[PDB]
Amino acid sequence: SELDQLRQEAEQLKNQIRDARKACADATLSQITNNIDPVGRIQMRTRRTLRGHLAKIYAMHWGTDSRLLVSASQDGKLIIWDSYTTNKVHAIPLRSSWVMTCAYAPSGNYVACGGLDNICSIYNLKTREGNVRVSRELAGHTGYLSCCRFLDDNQIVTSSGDTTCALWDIETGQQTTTFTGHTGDVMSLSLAPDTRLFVSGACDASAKLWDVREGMCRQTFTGHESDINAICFFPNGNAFATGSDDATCRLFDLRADQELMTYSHDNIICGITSVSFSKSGRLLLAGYDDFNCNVWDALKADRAGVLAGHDNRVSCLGVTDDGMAVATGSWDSFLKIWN
Amino acid sequence: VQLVESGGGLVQPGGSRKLSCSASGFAFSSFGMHWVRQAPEKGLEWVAYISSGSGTIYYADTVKGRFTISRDDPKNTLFLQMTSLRSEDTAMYYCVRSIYYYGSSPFDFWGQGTTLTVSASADIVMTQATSSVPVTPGESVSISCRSSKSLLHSNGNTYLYWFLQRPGQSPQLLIYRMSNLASGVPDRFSGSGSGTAFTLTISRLEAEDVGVYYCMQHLEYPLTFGAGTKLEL
Amino acid sequence: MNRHHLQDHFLEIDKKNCCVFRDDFIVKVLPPVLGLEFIFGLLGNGLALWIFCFHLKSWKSSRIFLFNLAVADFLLIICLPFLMDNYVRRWDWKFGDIPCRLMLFMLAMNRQGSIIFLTVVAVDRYFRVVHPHHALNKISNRTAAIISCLLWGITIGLTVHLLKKKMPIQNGGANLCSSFSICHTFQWHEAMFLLEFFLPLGIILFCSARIIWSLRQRQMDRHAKIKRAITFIMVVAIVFVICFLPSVVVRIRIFWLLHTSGTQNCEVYRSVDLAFFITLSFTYMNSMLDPVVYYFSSPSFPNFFSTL
Amino acid sequence: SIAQARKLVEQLKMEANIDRIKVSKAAADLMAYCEAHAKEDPLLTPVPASENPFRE
Amino acid sequence: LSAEDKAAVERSKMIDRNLREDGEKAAREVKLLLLGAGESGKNTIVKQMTGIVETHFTFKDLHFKMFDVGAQRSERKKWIHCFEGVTAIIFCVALSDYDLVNRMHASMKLFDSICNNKWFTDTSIILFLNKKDLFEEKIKKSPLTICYPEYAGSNTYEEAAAYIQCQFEDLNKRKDTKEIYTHFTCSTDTKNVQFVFDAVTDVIIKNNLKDCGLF
Ligand SMILES: CCCCCn1c(=O)[nH]c(=O)c2[nH]c(Cl)nc21
Repeated sequence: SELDQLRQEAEQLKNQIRDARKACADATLSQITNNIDPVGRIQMRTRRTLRGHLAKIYAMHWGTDSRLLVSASQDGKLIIWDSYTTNKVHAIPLRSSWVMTCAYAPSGNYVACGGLDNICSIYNLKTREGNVRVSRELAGHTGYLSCCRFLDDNQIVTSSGDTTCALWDIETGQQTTTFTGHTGDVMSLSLAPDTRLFVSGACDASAKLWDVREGMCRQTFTGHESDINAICFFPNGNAFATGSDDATCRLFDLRADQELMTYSHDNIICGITSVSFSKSGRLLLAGYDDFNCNVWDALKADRAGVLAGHDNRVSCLGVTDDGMAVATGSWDSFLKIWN
Repeated sequence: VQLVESGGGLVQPGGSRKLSCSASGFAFSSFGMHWVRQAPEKGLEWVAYISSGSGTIYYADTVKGRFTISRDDPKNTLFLQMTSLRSEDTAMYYCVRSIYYYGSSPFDFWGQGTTLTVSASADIVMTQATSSVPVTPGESVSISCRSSKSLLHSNGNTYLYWFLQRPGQSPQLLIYRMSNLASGVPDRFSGSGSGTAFTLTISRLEAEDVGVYYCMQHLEYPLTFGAGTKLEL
Repeated sequence: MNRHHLQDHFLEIDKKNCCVFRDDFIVKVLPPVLGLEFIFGLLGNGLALWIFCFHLKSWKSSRIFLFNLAVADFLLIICLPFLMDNYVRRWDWKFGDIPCRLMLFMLAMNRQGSIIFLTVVAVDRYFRVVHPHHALNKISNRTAAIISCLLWGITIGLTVHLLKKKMPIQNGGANLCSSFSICHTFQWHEAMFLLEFFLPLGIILFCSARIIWSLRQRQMDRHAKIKRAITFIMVVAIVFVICFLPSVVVRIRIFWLLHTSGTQNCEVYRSVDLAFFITLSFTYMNSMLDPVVYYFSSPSFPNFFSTL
Repeated sequence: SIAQARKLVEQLKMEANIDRIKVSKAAADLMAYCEAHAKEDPLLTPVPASENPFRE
Repeated sequence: LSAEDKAAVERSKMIDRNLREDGEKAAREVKLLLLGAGESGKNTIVKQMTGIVETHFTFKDLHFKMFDVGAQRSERKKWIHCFEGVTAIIFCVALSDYDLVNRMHASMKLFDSICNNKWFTDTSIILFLNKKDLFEEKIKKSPLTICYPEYAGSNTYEEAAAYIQCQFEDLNKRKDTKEIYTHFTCSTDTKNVQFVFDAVTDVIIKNNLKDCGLF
């Protein structure tokens, strides 16, 4: 049919989506969560501070054991940090120094890297020779790599700077499934606890849920008014929080198909760089461009606490699987552990 | 990964020789070395240890000062120099690589070793309960040992390693830290302990398991070793 | 009295012809100037030290040397009121031998260290400007600290000899407290005093001229901060000269008067010592003006001052 | 070509088939788990330094 | 206390020493950013010396690192901040673009966006006006006023090139902090690298003076 007819059909479907969304708006999260007691002031201290890096830190990820973490910086080095003792387990000399993302395999055997260069590098931590080396170079992407997350020891899903998100196979090193739903740049990813679905944030203020196996969009959320820099899954896997440059964080529910609550405040005019959840999901820790990190109560949507142990932008924010401690990287080249 | 060693022979007492080993297939500089000696009838015994950075060099009490250990990272070769060796030194020496980090598997690889012949306290003692136990294929056998001091460090890691010396070849690491199996080791092996009493379980015994089983403690130097338990098929 | 009052002017401290005078103009001039200098240097060094504890991350070799200079100036101004007390009593040291020894040693060490540190700062600026690439070899903070410690050690060593001498000699109810005594011999202390101005002055002039040439040949017209830096670099040398030169000139006059009117006869040479002590007061004037010339020069220091 | 939009129509049809639940019960299903695991969270309730694995 | 963790600490200290050596090496090297529409001009600039393309060349005992971002074809707002530490930025625009389809206006827009960027507040820009020889003939054939209706002057290479230079320079709102080193280059032999080296040395002098506090 003609383009105008297709646009009319799209508008009618959009109106139907609006009607469906409003029909399910029984109540807001605030009035229902008013029945629970406020979390109260949350005080955290910097038990451990890491000064190994010499350049700006941009991404980090916690391991399954809740002991080892991997950090990435533009100096071109990946450092596996022993949180308890601060020892440097490994130091990977990156081929490309322009790295803005990293990931840790669930089993700890492999790590991921990516950034301005479109190639994705996977390193073997448990090689016989004892020296970490590159296993594969996934260069199928055309745009700059934005985020990477390990689904298993053989499958990895990464989001690039182009409009396409790809699922990769370590055994063959080819794009098994490619996602092209997003129209703008894709910033961050987040794997569900069941490792079956994942949400991707994009610069077009659109959050879309993808099926790892089926490989098509399942839901779309458009509650933000700017680019979505960060996204993370709820511990129970039925919700996720979105961080955006418009100085507001929104929690989306997969069943309700709409935002439940908005985290924003008048003094906070800066953007959000990273977002993470605690083990229980009660506390939402989100990074901010100002020299501090704010802890938000996911239910009551209030500033439980503020971490002002940084003097530069808080690029990344990682939380241990068991919730023992929270790691907050920043551009000051120092990584700190909070609990 | 190979470790070729040379420098054996027969020498009269009071002489001096320099054992040498060539390391290939792995980053020698990144791996710390150890030296272990086999008496003709006795068990393994540690000699010396040089770290990756050539620092923190340690020697056993019976060889302190008398022997020195040096390494050449650029040449990827290890030299052990022996001076004024005595009759008690007659043994077969093995070179052992080691790497120290969380989750590491030190003493995983052992060299073939060289034969050396000479013409005519304050350490943890490995009290092995038994010296020899008969076994049959398809059976299960438990090997236990005693330690003077509990190896359970405050960090929760007990420093207990197990080694198997099949006849005609060097020892092979099986379990390290009594809860982790070395690479290439069948999963049927299992170990457990309470920090002072230890037991090694070998389910579904296979003919390839014949040999002498040796213990190791790494809590405090010197790395004293047990008598060794031999299994006969 | 035989030979009038000259019989008392002659003292023979350790060598002959020592001629510290009595009953002259020093009381009317020195104390107020010393007081104003002490107050100003005190407040300036206090504020400088207080802000120095706020920028540890940006604390580097140049700031290391600047902090060393601040410490030297603070010590000298803290020693100033002892000299004020001495001068109000007009050469009658109330305190004992050890306090006088410490005061003289600290004065010498602090002034020489301040001169050395400002010379090293000028050399660092010259290296940064004329040789931008070579300057990167000295950014090591540990190396800067070692260099500062070595400079302090040298300064102490050249001045420690003042301690090994029973200084407080007595004259007519007044216990003399001065290291400068117009001795009849070329005592090494005055030669060191002379070279401490001769060599650092030349080094500062050379560094300033080289910086002037390099900056004016390639960037002067571009942006005003270059003009500000040029003007303040010139001002540093101008202040150093106009403040330290008079002392050197008067001491050169004293040495030139080795034949007569400085030895074998007196009571006509009073004005020379009188002016020499005003020149020392001017040296202290420069010492307390140092932090205004150096620390307030940087555009960030006004921001820090406004914030505090 | 209209097949591309037909795929989207089919996916919307699949979407409409979900058997949804009231949000109030959905929200309440989140409660009653924190209270039961209130003592199990090291962060919600302070952990003594003796039992904490991060003490210096 | 530690028994075997001391070996891990020693390994960590060795790793830290290696990291310090690498950081010193990186600090010694000077980083340059390449920007400009059109692959031909940037290729000519590179020869006169898949994502990010890195070119390494040493001039007068100084190691220069140049980064290529044209091939990325992505929104600059999401990755331009990565180049905060670049000592200088090289902008390449062909003077002949004024007659092709509007390209000069796009280059001016890109230059305005880069020069007014918050991240590049204290980074100098080196402007290279490429294809001077082609501009010589284009002026003789096409007038400069096609893309600049406000332009009014003699149709000569000197006047037109000067007018282009002023037009590009006035876009710099931060005239107090930024310094634009405009230059003319078509096929210059050992002249372009001299200019870029001089600009980088001036930027290094400015940074050193700022560090010392004089600026
Ligand atoms: C440098 C040698 C130790 C201090 C010598 N000195 C000085 O340099 N200026 C003085 O005004 C002064 N007064 C007294 Cl008494 N000693 C003084």
